[PDB]
Amino acid sequence: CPVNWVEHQGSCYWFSHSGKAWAEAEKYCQLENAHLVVINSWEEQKFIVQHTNPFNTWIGLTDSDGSWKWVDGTDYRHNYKNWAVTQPDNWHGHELGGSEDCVEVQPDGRWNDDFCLQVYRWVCEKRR
Amino acid sequence: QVQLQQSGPELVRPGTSVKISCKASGYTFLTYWMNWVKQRPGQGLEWIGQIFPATGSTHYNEMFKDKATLNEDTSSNTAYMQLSGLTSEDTAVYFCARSRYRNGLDYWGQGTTLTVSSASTKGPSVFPLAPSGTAALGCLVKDYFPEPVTVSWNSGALTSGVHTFPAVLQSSGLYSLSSVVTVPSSSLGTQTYICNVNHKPSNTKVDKKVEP
Amino acid sequence: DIQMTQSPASLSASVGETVTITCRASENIYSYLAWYQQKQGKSPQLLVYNAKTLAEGVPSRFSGSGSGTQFSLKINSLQPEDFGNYHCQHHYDTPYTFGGGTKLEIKRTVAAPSVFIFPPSDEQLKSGTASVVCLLNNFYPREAKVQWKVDNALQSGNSQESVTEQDSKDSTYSLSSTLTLSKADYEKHKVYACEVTHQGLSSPVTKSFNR
Ligand SMILES: [Ca+2]
Ligand SMILES: [Ca+2]
Ligand SMILES: [Ca+2]
Ligand SMILES: [Cl-]
Repeated sequence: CPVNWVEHQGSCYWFSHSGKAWAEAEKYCQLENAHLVVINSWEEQKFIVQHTNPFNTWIGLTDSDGSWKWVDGTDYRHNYKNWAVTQPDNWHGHELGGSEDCVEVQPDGRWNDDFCLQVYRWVCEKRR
Repeated sequence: QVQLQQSGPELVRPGTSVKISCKASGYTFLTYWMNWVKQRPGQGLEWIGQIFPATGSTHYNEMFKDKATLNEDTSSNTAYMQLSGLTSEDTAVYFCARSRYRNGLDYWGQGTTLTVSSASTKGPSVFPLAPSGTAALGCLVKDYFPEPVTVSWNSGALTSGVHTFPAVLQSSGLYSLSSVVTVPSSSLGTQTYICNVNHKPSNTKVDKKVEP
Repeated sequence: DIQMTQSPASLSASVGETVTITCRASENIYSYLAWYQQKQGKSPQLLVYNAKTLAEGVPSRFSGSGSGTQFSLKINSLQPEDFGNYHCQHHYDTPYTFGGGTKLEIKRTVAAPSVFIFPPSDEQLKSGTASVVCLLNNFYPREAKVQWKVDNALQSGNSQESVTEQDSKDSTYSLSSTLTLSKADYEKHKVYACEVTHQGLSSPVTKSFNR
């Protein structure tokens, strides 16, 4: 992996220590030829939260365009999910977005849809 | 080359708190876990916890949740462990060690000795172990604090057959040890045997002649 | 929470021999097992991780194997730098845990101790304490037992012992046992004996004195 990335199971990961809005975080990863982390499995989920706890951390999952999509094209419906109970609930807001449309990993690792303008830590992921 | 440099030894009283540092060099400090391990005298290893400096994420052995607090100074590549409410059960060597997720501790610091004791500095009493083919004689080096004492025989001229025992911690909190040497018993009438005992923390220097 | 159990606690071997030490996890840890070497007074060094992967620069004579709950570290044709302590550790989900360690000790011929007893010095007596010292010199193997008798009454809790590391020249051990009394109780009795049991003897050895 490149300098200051973490190699794990054929992927390289970069963990921020500061926050961006979801789309700014995804744009940052794309400029690193990466994407916001796409969590493909329980094993990857455990790896991610070991490193991100206890901050809400953006991952590459969003329903901004009308349904749940992973930023790298991974099929959402059929694949690994780790939603917290009663999530996603699409909570309606105003100041940080009209509705919760971007996914964060909670301290317990479970996923929550949140407002896309929340300034959270993020993780980039690309293949080694 | 990967190097983990720990702060120096500590000797403190119970109920105090101590901060041990581990300065990392030769790799990207941010992308590895820094682990802390405890090893009590003569015992196996115990894992205290670990921190991931890039995020500050920490994971502890629950046995140490009240005892140890880990943090990191990103600007100086330094990991810290605070140990609080100290008691004599915290007396141990503490190591920092680098790891990747679900991987071994691949590089270790040199260790930091921590001694927790309410004992005060005290020089040893040196008593002869008097001899009476092979004769044994020695010196009992009793009730000193802290470690270490040094013992030599005939000012370092006599090394063969010398055994200086590891100190034992007595119930008083003071240490005791003995140093013995075996010599031909035909040398006892003629040759003088002196144990030289130096306890630099108390500026104690004893040259005890050990006579039959 | 995973318990790691290592065996044997101690293993005596010679340079050029092959030895195997084992580690058992209380639950499945797949291949997430590391082995460390630790020399006296030094920090541990990783030998093996992921149960069988040699760490950088570790000699090929070291071989890790196993998965699940049963693991082994084998050292083919031991070298003199291989003596020391070996530790296993799972590196599965945190918290990591370690085995209790295995001491790889230098084998040599059986040697029964020479035993010596030392009365308290006059100097020490003048301070109100009396230490009686029993010395077991240059013996092998390490296991030894000292029993203190004071006028034939076997003692308990008033003695402490210390054992050297293996001698750098002849690989033996020596042991010091100290019986500590006040001056009062010390001359409340007359015969002071330490009785020594070591497997290289053909019966217990007693050195004694009185006054
Ligand atoms: Ca992934
Ligand atoms: Ca939504
Ligand atoms: Ca939500
Ligand atoms: Cl507004």
